[PDB]
This record gives sequence, C-alpha cells and structure tokens, in this order.
Amino acid sequence: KCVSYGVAQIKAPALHSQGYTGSNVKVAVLDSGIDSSHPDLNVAGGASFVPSETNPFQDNNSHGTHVAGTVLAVAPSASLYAVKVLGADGSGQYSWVINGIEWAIANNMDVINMSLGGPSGSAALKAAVDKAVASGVVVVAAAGNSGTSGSSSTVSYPAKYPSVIAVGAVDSSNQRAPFSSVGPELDVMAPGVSICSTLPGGKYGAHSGTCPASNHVAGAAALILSKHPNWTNTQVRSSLENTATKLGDSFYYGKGLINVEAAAQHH
Ligand SMILES: [Cl-]
Ligand code: NA
Ligand code: NA
Repeated sequence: KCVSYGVAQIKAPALHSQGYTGSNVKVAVLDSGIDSSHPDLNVAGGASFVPSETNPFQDNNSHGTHVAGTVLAVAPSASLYAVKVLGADGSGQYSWVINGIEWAIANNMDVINMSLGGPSGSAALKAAVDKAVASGVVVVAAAGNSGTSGSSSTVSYPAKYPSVIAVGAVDSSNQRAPFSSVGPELDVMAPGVSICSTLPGGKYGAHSGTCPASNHVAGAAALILSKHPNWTNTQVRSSLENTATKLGDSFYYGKGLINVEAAAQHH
C-alpha cells in the first residue's frame, strides 16, 4: 500500500509500548460516516444527522473512513463513534454538525474530531463547540487548507473558535505544508502530507490535508486520557500545546509538532 510515518512522528509508539493505546476513551468522528465493514476498523457506535443518508456506518465520501484509520492508528483501543454530519459530496449543513456535537455531549464522548469547516461559522455553531468544551469534551479541528493571505488569518471554523484546538499540517521533515492555514488561532501541527489510512471497501490510500493532521491530535488526546483518565479537557489541551516540539513562527506553526510522549508526562 502507501507507507506512512505519522504515528511514529508524534511519538505514539512510546505510549503503546507502556500499555497506553486509548482504551475506554470515546472519540466521535463528525464526518461523512465510517465504513465499519473495513477489517481494520472497529466502530463502537454511531448516529447519522444527514437526512438523505441514514446509515452512519456507510461512507459514500471516504473522508470519514480515512479519519477513522488515522485515529485508530494513533489510539488502537479507542472506542470510535461514526457521527455522520457530511453527505457523499463531503458537504453538510451547520445544523447537522450541531446535531452531531449535541449527540457527542449527550453520549459522553471524551474527544470530538471535526475534520471539516468553512470560511464562516455561526453563533449556533460556536454555542455548540463552546458547550461541548464546557461539558469537558476535547474538541479538535483541521486549521484548514487555505494557504496564506498575507497578514490575514486563513484558519477555518470551527477551528478558528478559541474553544477548539486548531491543527495545521507538517510533512515527515516537520516543514509546514504549503496548503496549511495560518493565523494566531493555530495551536499545534501534526503529520498531514501523504497520510496512508483506510478507505471504503477494504482499501488504503494517502491523503494530504489539515484533516489527517487533526486526526493525529484526536488520537493523541485519546492516548493521553488512557494514561490520565482523571485529566480535564483543559489539562489534555495544555499537555499537547505546552510540550509541542517548537518549529517556526506561531502564525505558521503554532506551538509546533505535538509530542504525545512528552504530553503524557506534563505536570
Ligand atoms: Cl447511507
Ligand atoms: Na470492521
Ligand atoms: Na481555535
């Protein structure tokens, strides 16, 4: 298949070898669904809020299935939930996403991954992610793939909301990917170039984006909570941000590349 490096790059193998693989951590993938038929994917539960696509365990896009593979690669023992808020074409309404956030809160998810976003949000979308973080959920989002706009932030919503961890993409050499959105909202980087993960119908394929980068961070959160089940979302986020491997300027790199090994020992 594609060969990939991302799991090693964030130093997840260190935690796996100590017995920390994300067991009893609930991770909600708010995406195009998850193909649970994939032999490498073990999905704990699901809900679809896409009214024309009723099966959250069928992914007609393939984006949600790629997210799942990357999260389970980082946190093999995580309980993954398929929250379908995006259709086949990869687009959804903000009300579908809000319904998936509400579902994640109600069902005691530890982590939300939103591998999505647009250039504008809404009060109702901000209320939803703010409410999830108030409830103690770790919320992670792709920073966006809008490159640079001189002085302007190009970070998408929901990542642009202070409550949400905003993740940009680096390559295997820790260089910012030219597509990775920029701005003071940027928190951390993770592997986002040619990420090999699961695709529907038992396949594998590489994808580049801030979405695969956010998937590494959602996984890292689950590893941390499988060592520190007592930690608040506040402590989880602070551990990832404060032990990041410093790279370039924060506008481009935030705090740098997540190091889940370091994060799992933060004091
Ligand atoms: Cl369907
Ligand atoms: Na399966
Ligand atoms: Na944010």
